[PDB]
Amino acid sequence: MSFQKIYSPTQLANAMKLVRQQNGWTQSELAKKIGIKQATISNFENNPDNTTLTTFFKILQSLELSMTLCD
Amino acid sequence: FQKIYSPTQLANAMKLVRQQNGWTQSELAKKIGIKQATISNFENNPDNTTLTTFFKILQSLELSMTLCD
Amino acid sequence: FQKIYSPTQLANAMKLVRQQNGWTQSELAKKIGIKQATISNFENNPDNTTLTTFFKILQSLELSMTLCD
Amino acid sequence: MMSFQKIYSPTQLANAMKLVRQQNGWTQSELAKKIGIKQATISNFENNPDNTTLTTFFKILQSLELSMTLCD
DNA sequence: TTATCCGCTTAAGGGGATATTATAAGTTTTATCCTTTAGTGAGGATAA
DNA sequence: TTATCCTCACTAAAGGATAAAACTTATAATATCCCCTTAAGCGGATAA
Repeated sequence: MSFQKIYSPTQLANAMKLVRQQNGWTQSELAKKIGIKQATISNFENNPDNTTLTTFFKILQSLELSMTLCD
Repeated sequence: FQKIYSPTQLANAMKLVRQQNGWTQSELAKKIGIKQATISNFENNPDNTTLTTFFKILQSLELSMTLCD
Repeated sequence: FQKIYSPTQLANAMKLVRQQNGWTQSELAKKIGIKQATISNFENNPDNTTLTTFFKILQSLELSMTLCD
Repeated sequence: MMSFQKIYSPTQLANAMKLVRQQNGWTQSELAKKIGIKQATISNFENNPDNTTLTTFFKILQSLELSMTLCD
């Protein structure tokens, strides 16, 4: 499937936006599906540096994926 | 490592590892030049922590975060 | 009943009790399972007697011992 | 908050004193030194009082600065 | 579809450093072990 | 009735020390705290 190492929010957001794109999902439907505003999703994607982890583990849900750490 | 689904557990994993390596909050708060009271609030109240500090902390422990299903 | 401060004063004391109550050392002994002789030493020579026995014959004269300041 | 019931066993009496000893902040060693006996003896008293001798009992009762009486 | 935008309530991060704790030591306070002698205390029992 | 002896298995207590456990400091380490400046995210929602 697809795993690479992410080391930064500007690197990590890239991949997530790619996932949503690929499954052809629109921001408007992830937001009205997890309970956050469309804006939230857009600000996240273009402004990853300062977003709350609740949002980040909340979007993974939307994208139907999870995460693990590794050395 | 197992799978992480919420900020809280995400902080336990990184905590659990910080202890295993016998590292202290102070010796790792200077390796990334960050506030000692930040690594603290992080482990206890990670829910609203910035993703920048998160990654500065992650690389502090010499590991790397990864997406999956 | 005044305060006692020696194994002797403590013995004369309890004996005077056994005496006034028509009891004998040979009978007091039966009821609490101790050698009649043992009671004879308790009164005549209490210094090396044993607290157990001490509270065996005590509870035998159906009495108790409370501390005092 | 300050009063004593009636002691019926050799343990009850033993622990009753171990309590007065501590409530006064006295170590088994200074009491022992006072009355010329070993601390090793004060020790076995609060622990294994069944076989202890009255001599010792009144020796500690005294140093602890107490006395006793008989009850009905 | 999505990057943008005023108002408005709630909070992390960089500063600077301290209440607050969980650990190492550091010793007190107790409990135990050795050897010997001596006296219970239980069996059984008998003077006076 | 009660004080005493005789044999025996058992241990207090005292002399001489010391393991093992309870409380006290050291002292590093994790959580808190005040103040500023700053961005988040929800609301209703609109330009591109």
